[PDB]
Amino acid sequence: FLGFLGAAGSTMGAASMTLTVQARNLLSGIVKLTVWGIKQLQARVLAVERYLRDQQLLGIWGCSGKLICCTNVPWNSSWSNRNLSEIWDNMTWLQWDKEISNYTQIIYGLLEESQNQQEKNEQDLLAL
Amino acid sequence: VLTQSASVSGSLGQSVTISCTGPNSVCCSHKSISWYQWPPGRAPTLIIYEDNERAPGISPRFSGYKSYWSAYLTISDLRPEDETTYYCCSYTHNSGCVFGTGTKV
Amino acid sequence: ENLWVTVYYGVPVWKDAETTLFCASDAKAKHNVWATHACVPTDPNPQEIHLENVTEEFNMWKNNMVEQMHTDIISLWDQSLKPCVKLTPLCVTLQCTNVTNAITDDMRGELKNCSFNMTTELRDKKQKVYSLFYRLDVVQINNKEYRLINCNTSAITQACPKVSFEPIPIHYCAPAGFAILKCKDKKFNGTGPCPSVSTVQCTHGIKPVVSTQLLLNGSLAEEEVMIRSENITNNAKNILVQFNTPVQINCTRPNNNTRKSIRIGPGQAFYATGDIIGDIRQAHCNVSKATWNETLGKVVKQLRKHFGNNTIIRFANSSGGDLEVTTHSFNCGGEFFYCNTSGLFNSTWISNDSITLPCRIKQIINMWQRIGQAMYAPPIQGVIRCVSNITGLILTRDGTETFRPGGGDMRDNWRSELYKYKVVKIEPLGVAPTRCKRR
Amino acid sequence: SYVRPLSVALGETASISCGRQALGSRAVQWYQHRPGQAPILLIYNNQDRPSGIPERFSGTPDINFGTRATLTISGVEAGDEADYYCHMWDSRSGFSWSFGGATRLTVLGQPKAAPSVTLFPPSSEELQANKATLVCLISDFYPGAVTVAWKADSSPVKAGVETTTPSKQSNNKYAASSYLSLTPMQWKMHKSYSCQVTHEGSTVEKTVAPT
Amino acid sequence: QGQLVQSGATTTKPGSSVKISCKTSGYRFNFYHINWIRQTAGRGPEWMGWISPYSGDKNLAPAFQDRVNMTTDTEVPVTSFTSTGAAYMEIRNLTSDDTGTYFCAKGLLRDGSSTWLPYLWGQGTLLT
Amino acid sequence: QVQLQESGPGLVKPSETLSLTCTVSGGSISNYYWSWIRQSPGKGLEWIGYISDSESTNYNPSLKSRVIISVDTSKNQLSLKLNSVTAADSAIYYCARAQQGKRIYGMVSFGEFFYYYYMDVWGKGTTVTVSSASTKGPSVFPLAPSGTAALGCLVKDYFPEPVTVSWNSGALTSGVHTFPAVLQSSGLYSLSSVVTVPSSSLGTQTYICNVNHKPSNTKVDKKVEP
Ligand SMILES: *[C@@H]1O[C@H](CO)[C@@H](O[C@@H]2O[C@H](CO)[C@@H](O[C@@H]3O[C@H](CO[C@H]4O[C@H](CO[C@H]5O[C@H](CO)[C@@H](O)[C@H](O)[C@@H]5O[C@H]5O[C@H](CO)[C@@H](O)[C@H](O)[C@@H]5O)[C@@H](O)[C@H](O[C@H]5O[C@H](CO)[C@@H](O)[C@H](O)[C@@H]5O)[C@@H]4O)[C@@H](O)[C@H](O[C@H]4O[C@H](CO)[C@@H](O)[C@H](O)[C@@H]4O[C@H]4O[C@H](CO)[C@@H](O)[C@H](O)[C@@H]4O[C@H]4O[C@H](CO)[C@@H](O)[C@H](O)[C@@H]4O)[C@@H]3O)[C@H](O)[C@H]2NC(C)=O)[C@H](O)[C@H]1NC(C)=O
Ligand SMILES: *[C@@H]1O[C@H](CO)[C@@H](O[C@@H]2O[C@H](CO)[C@@H](O[C@@H]3O[C@H](CO[C@H]4O[C@H](CO)[C@@H](O)[C@H](O[C@H]5O[C@H](CO)[C@@H](O)[C@H](O)[C@@H]5O)[C@@H]4O)[C@@H](O)[C@H](O[C@H]4O[C@H](CO)[C@@H](O)[C@H](O)[C@@H]4O)[C@@H]3O)[C@H](O)[C@H]2NC(C)=O)[C@H](O)[C@H]1NC(C)=O
Ligand SMILES: *[C@@H]1O[C@H](CO)[C@@H](O[C@@H]2O[C@H](CO)[C@@H](O[C@@H]3O[C@H](CO)[C@@H](O)[C@H](O)[C@@H]3O)[C@H](O)[C@H]2NC(C)=O)[C@H](O)[C@H]1NC(C)=O
Ligand SMILES: *[C@@H]1O[C@H](CO)[C@@H](O[C@@H]2O[C@H](CO)[C@@H](O[C@@H]3O[C@H](CO)[C@@H](O)[C@H](O)[C@@H]3O)[C@H](O)[C@H]2NC(C)=O)[C@H](O)[C@H]1NC(C)=O
Ligand SMILES: *[C@@H]1O[C@H](CO)[C@@H](O[C@@H]2O[C@H](CO)[C@@H](O)[C@H](O)[C@H]2NC(C)=O)[C@H](O)[C@H]1NC(C)=O
Ligand SMILES: *[C@@H]1O[C@H](CO)[C@@H](O[C@@H]2O[C@H](CO)[C@@H](O)[C@H](O)[C@H]2NC(C)=O)[C@H](O)[C@H]1NC(C)=O
Ligand SMILES: *[C@@H]1O[C@H](CO)[C@@H](O[C@@H]2O[C@H](CO)[C@@H](O)[C@H](O)[C@H]2NC(C)=O)[C@H](O)[C@H]1NC(C)=O
Ligand SMILES: *[C@@H]1O[C@H](CO)[C@@H](O[C@@H]2O[C@H](CO)[C@@H](O)[C@H](O)[C@H]2NC(C)=O)[C@H](O)[C@H]1NC(C)=O
Ligand SMILES: O=C(c1ccsc1)N1CCN(C(=O)C2(c3cccc(Cl)c3)CC2)CC1
Ligand SMILES: *[C@@H]1O[C@H](CO)[C@@H](O)[C@H](O)[C@H]1NC(C)=O
Ligand SMILES: *[C@@H]1O[C@H](CO)[C@@H](O)[C@H](O)[C@H]1NC(C)=O
Ligand SMILES: *[C@@H]1O[C@H](CO)[C@@H](O)[C@H](O)[C@H]1NC(C)=O
Ligand SMILES: *[C@@H]1O[C@H](CO)[C@@H](O)[C@H](O)[C@H]1NC(C)=O
Ligand SMILES: *[C@@H]1O[C@H](CO)[C@@H](O)[C@H](O)[C@H]1NC(C)=O
Ligand SMILES: *[C@@H]1O[C@H](CO)[C@@H](O)[C@H](O)[C@H]1NC(C)=O
Ligand SMILES: *[C@@H]1O[C@H](CO)[C@@H](O)[C@H](O)[C@H]1NC(C)=O
Ligand SMILES: *[C@@H]1O[C@H](CO)[C@@H](O)[C@H](O)[C@H]1NC(C)=O
Ligand SMILES: *[C@@H]1O[C@H](CO)[C@@H](O)[C@H](O)[C@H]1NC(C)=O
Ligand SMILES: *[C@@H]1O[C@H](CO)[C@@H](O)[C@H](O)[C@H]1NC(C)=O
Ligand SMILES: *[C@@H]1O[C@H](CO)[C@@H](O)[C@H](O)[C@H]1NC(C)=O
Repeated sequence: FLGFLGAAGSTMGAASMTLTVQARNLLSGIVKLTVWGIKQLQARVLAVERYLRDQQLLGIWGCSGKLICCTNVPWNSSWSNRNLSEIWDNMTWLQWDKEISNYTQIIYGLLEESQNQQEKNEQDLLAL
Repeated sequence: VLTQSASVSGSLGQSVTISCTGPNSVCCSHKSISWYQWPPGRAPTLIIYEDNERAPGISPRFSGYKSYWSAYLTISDLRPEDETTYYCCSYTHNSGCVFGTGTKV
Repeated sequence: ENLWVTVYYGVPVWKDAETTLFCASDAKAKHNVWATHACVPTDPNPQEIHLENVTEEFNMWKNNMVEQMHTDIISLWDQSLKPCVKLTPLCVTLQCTNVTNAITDDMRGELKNCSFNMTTELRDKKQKVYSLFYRLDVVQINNKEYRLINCNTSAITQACPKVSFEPIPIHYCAPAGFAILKCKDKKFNGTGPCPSVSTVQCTHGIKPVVSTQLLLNGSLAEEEVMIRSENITNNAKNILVQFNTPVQINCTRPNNNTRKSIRIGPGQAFYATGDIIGDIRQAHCNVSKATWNETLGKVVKQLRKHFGNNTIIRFANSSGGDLEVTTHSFNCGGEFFYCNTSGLFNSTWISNDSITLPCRIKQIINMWQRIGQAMYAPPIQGVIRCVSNITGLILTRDGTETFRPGGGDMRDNWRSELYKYKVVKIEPLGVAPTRCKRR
Repeated sequence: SYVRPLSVALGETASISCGRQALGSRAVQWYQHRPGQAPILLIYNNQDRPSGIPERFSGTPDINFGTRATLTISGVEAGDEADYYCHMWDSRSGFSWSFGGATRLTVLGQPKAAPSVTLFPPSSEELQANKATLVCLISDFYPGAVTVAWKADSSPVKAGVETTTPSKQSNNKYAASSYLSLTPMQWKMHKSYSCQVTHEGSTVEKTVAPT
Repeated sequence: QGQLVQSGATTTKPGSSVKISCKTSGYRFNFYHINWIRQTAGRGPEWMGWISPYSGDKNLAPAFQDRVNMTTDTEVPVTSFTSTGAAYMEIRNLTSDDTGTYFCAKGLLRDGSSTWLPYLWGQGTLLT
Repeated sequence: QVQLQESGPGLVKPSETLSLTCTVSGGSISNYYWSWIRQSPGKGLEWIGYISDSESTNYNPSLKSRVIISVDTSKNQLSLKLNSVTAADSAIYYCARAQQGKRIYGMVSFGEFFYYYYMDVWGKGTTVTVSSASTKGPSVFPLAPSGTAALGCLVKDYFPEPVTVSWNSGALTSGVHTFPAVLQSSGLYSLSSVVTVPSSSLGTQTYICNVNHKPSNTKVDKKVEP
């Protein structure tokens, strides 16, 4: 137990085992028209705003309320040719995001439709 | 104590198979085998680690296999630069690399 | 070898950003200008998490917490002055004389006794009252006629005499989904990759102390004394010296002043300086000549690391400018001192008892940003004596090199405390390949 | 300048307050002055007193502003009757040229003393000069106030008298004189001349006649 | 990337004790072990030992147990993921049978079953 | 160790320079400060001026216009000159040793101090009278006597005060009582001094008066006997 962001320098495989320690600090903390009130309130709205933006994607991919979901889109190696032991036992999430940064918007696309069509297939299957 | 092939060779297009074996102190099932391409007196190169996993960038022609008594290193479709000496490693997580004798191809 | 995208929520990855930081203050209850009563309470366990194996790059000169804090301090002051009494009827013609004389030739005019006609609580009646004014708040007309310094430039507003200017610790915090990154490297230049990093919810207790030349009651270096600037080779970029040993400074205004409530109008009272009980002495500050010599000696050694062991540097006094720039200006116990620092930087250092500083007092202090708004500080009764640490300096090279102090930009004060901190946003969504597939 | 009276009983403790308060830190001097005599410095710094001055003379030190400069005469005696001056110096006021008002200490409870009247007839050389003067000499009385009346035989005479106001002797008692001037004929033509000195309630008389 | 330059190829006679340097670049020096391996002419290549440029933990072959001294000094941060380090190594009871070319090599990964495995090698240094 | 003696004319006419001297005995003159003080009837003690040890002058603004204080360090003689004398200027003029005191309330560097002066040793004083009236010597007559007995002398008609009287050229000092003078309507004082004596000593211990009135430079003496 290293704490919030404690494994930020640890390997992707290691940090992936302490995901709740970052998940619970995503909308809690300590956050009249005075300058401190105008300040403290928009800090309250900004936290809930960004939290629901991430949860919306997590829902539109079919991963609502789970910290690790497997998907159906395959890994286009042009995103990252690196190997599994080269990733999870070598790189940290910070440098990984720096490498895969451009393709995230693309990956977020096929994740969106892979669920929207899977929702359509389970509805055909349940029609029997 | 970890003996490999005396020597072998082929021709451009075919394959070769270097062996690697020893007693129950150096090999095998309880230890991981790694293979190194090593030109004499110069910078070596990792080609295979823990018995078949190849280092990044290694061409898919190189292949590793490990029987219960001896590890193998297949080098299919040979090409000129493969004229080299090859050594095998024997190692666990918390120890060192027990290198092999040698094999020139 | 079938690799699939695997979504991860809660991945330790952040990116630099800008967000609105809110204040936290400890429990202590009257009300200070910093409205610290309106801040959330701080946790008595300021949880700090050490980020093992992490190295982040900092840049205190592109930091935003400073630029954000600077506007907060300004807004807090405009908020505090808003409901207090306007002194526009005080912009009259003043018939002034010197107060009791019989001593040093040209310090009799340093403070004047001034009579003037003033509004009363009834519209058709006037009242001739008198008040003691410092020399630095009035100008002549040319006869013994005088006039407040601000009447031609700005409007005037007196501070509600209940709000205290004594600065108290502020804790700047980041909202949820964000985080503050502390750099814990004891030889940190202020810029570049910091090897020892930790994350905190809020910064430490930062006193919003506004001083000049000398940095008072600030944080101390843990080792050495650090010198910081954007471009030290550029002579137009101030140097922020930070001591590791505090050099105490004792300031006092000895004259036992008296407050005289004057009814300017209905519900509007003007607090004038009534009389001086006892002797009329001089306001001044002491700093131990020995320690100020020593700690000015560790400044020059770290100064040479950028200018040469054989090069000889020297300290001079402020080359001019506005009053708040050419003097160690600060607020002590309520009144605004302006202490001539010539007796502190007057030394040339070569390859290899206490001093006293005459201070003057203003009560018409104006804004360093826009000219057009100015405050009257109501006179504090009794004898003033505050004792403070000098924890840093603000020097300036000229281009043998000479260093003179200065700096009338408030946000240099905040950089001396916010250099360790950095605000980043968390992005808990991460995608990566795995051999697991849905269904 | 104008004079402030103060009357303390003998043996008690006089407290002489300074007539002019100090605006800042002060350096006050106390002088003792009996008219027709050199003033003597009692206390120079607010509390320091020169040698030859007893401990019964004390002045308040300037330790904190607010204290009032007061000279304290403990165990008053008849020799303490004098004008007392407060030479007040301070930080805020300028040059203290004036010694200030005078507080005239009169010590009460002194014992009543009767006069010692002595009359003299005109001298021969005086009568030779066609001028005759009788001299009545009163001394050693307290309180210092006497009435003098001259009597030619039984009838009173008041033309020609010249009487001195009382004046303190070194014995702390008072003495006075009076001179009846007259022509040498009205000295011989009369039977006798008498000097009647009434002090407090009683009258006393000494007489003389040309013989 | 990553590159490990070594010292010069100078020679000395038996009984002495020599030090060889290894200067790393292009990678976090603290994240991977540093390994030293010798290619003697009259023997097979022999692994000498590795140390942790982070935990300071060392481990040598028993044929070098009381005769070798392997150290490292702290890294200099260059960027968030690039450092510059140095790795030093000496031999005590040294003769001329220890002649050969000497290499320094950093570890493979920073977790797993092949953490310290010599992956990225140096230029080599000719000896006595 | 240090005493002080005034010296004056006793009379000066209206509109004329009044000159006085003061001779120190026992100490140096150019080492101390010296002040002049005068006491007129009714008016309190009046500080006239003072001179420094380095002989700097400073006069009371009450009479700064018409006063010049000097000093002659060849001996220990200090002088005073007062021009344009009028009737109100008649007083008993004292001179005294002023000692400089330095009262320090704040910081000496800022000059937060002041100087106070105090006269610690004084002279005996000298009487001067302002009157256009002329001087005149007395006319001492004997007052012959007749358990004890008393005898005296009648110093008649002199102007102005003072008159010094001693018995037996200074030998007889006990029982002497010199009475304050009498300003007669004619405008000139008259004094009498007597001495109480044992009755038996009348024969024949000669008792000799000694009258001095220096304003007229008339020294007289006379005897008494039944
Ligand atoms: C920042 O830095 C600043 C600078 O460093 C600093 O400023 C300092 O501030 C303080 C306070 O604010 C100042 O302190 C004051 O000091 C005054 C001077 O004191 C010195 O001098 C006196 C007198 O010296 C004469 O007499 C002595 C003998 O006694 C001789 O030896 C001297 O040579 C000299 O005499 C010769 O010289 C004269 C001038 O040339 C001639 O006129 C004379 O004829 C001779 O030729 C000394 O007595 C003092 O000694 C005492 O202190 C030393 C250490 O210094 C000690 O060992 C010991 O305790 C000694 O007693 C000293 O050397 C003081 O006058 C002043 O205190 C008086 O004033 C205040 C305010 O008015 C009063 O409240 C206070 O109570 C004092 O009053 C007493 O004394 C006066 C004068 O006699 C009396 O009138 C009065 O009634 C009272 O008397 C009572 O107490 C006496 C004892 O105190 C006692 O004797 C009496 O019997 C009676 O009971 C005050 O202390 C200081 O000067 C500033 N610094 C400088 C450089 O100026 C600031 O604080 C710093 N900090 C900040 C800003 O936070
Ligand atoms: C920060 O960054 C550093 C640098 O990357 C990280 O340090 C590395 O961590 C990884 C995993 O945490 C380490 O890999 C492991 O290596 C050990 C080998 O060490 C063992 O053998 C030593 C020699 O015999 C022995 O001394 C050790 O025993 C104790 O002594 C040391 C003394 O310092 C002490 O520090 C140790 O902690 C031990 O208590 C030790 O036993 C190897 O055993 C591991 O293999 C096991 O685990 C893996 C999975 O982790 C598993 O797959 C295997 O099958 C086996 O079960 C593992 O390979 C690496 O050695 C560290 N050092 C480097 C890379 O230089 C650090 O973790 C980072 N921390 C954070 C918070 O980010
Ligand atoms: C500032 O200037 C004002 C003048 O406008 C001063 O006020 C005046 O001060 C004098 C001197 O104290 C006062 O006279 C005094 O009056 C009291 C009470 O009657 C009397 O006891 C004193 O003897 C003296 O005569 C005067 O009344 C006063 N007038 C007003 C309108 O205040 C003031 O003192 C000056 N203050 C300072 C700090 O310089
Ligand atoms: C640097 O910090 C110190 C301490 O935190 C500050 O000293 C503080 O100064 C104020 C005002 O001078 C003091 O308030 C006063 O306290 C006295 C106590 O007797 C009281 O009488 C006054 O009415 C007033 O309340 C405060 O106590 C004091 N703090 C301490 C611990 O001494 C100093 O002012 C700071 N420096 C600057 C430049 O702000
Ligand atoms: C001036 O600096 C000193 C030294 O840093 C301060 O004294 C320390 O204060 C802290 C906070 O109260 C304590 O934790 C330390 O134990 C103190 N050490 C010593 C030796 O005193 C002092 O408080 C500072 N003063 C001001 C006004 O900032
Ligand atoms: C400043 O002056 C005020 C008055 O002008 C002083 O107040 C007095 O303080 C004493 C304390 O012992 C009280 O007993 C008095 O009643 C107070 N009087 C008034 C009118 O307030 C105060 O003490 C002075 N302060 C200093 C440091 O000298
Ligand atoms: C500033 O003032 C403080 C207190 O007024 C001084 O600190 C005191 O120093 C003495 C040394 O003699 C100690 O005994 C006290 O305990 C200290 N007081 C406190 C509250 O710590 C200090 O020396 C002064 N410094 C200067 C430069 O004037
Ligand atoms: C390995 O060699 C290094 C040489 O750099 C030794 O480090 C120094 O050893 C001396 C001798 O005891 C110490 O005095 C120094 O403090 C050590 N450090 C440095 C930076 O010089 C090291 O001791 C040797 N290995 C062992 C196990 O001793
Ligand atoms: O305390 C000091 C100080 C200390 C030593 S000299 C001055 N301040 C710094 C200078 N200053 C300002 O510029 C402000 C301001 C805000 C609102 C109205 C006005 Cl008039 C002025 C912005 C704060 C005044 C307050
Ligand atoms: C990978 O992506 C590229 C473009 O992003 C696309 O053209 C290509 O067909 C993809 N390959 C596979 C195997 O999906
Ligand atoms: C580990 O990640 C770094 C980051 O780019 C990379 O340089 C290195 O080659 C990786 N390790 C392996 C064994 O590929
Ligand atoms: C105050 O005093 C100084 C110096 O004595 C003088 O120059 C100035 O004119 C004075 N001012 C007034 C208003 O009296
Ligand atoms: C107040 O007004 C009057 C006009 O009646 C003027 O004479 C006086 O000077 C004014 N007061 C002051 C202090 O100027
Ligand atoms: C106001 O008057 C002062 C008096 O010197 C002058 O310096 C200043 O420039 C004036 N302000 C403006 C805006 O003119
Ligand atoms: C600050 O220190 C860093 C640390 O390496 C250095 O790279 C940089 O050049 C320094 N900048 C200045 C202005 O001193
Ligand atoms: C610093 O200033 C010098 C000249 O003052 C300039 O040449 C140099 O480019 C500046 N540094 C940077 C980083 O711009
Ligand atoms: C200056 O002196 C220091 C001593 O600490 C030394 O380390 C540095 O190398 C010297 N530099 C020069 C240029 O002399
Ligand atoms: C700086 O020092 C010089 C030399 O004494 C002086 O003339 C000047 O007034 C000083 N300036 C300031 C702002 O102290
Ligand atoms: C600062 O002090 C020096 C000497 O202490 C003086 O010459 C200079 O004039 C002062 N500066 C100002 C602006 O008064
Ligand atoms: C400045 O230094 C010179 C030389 O030491 C000295 O004479 C002067 O008094 C000093 N000025 C101040 C204000 O310390």
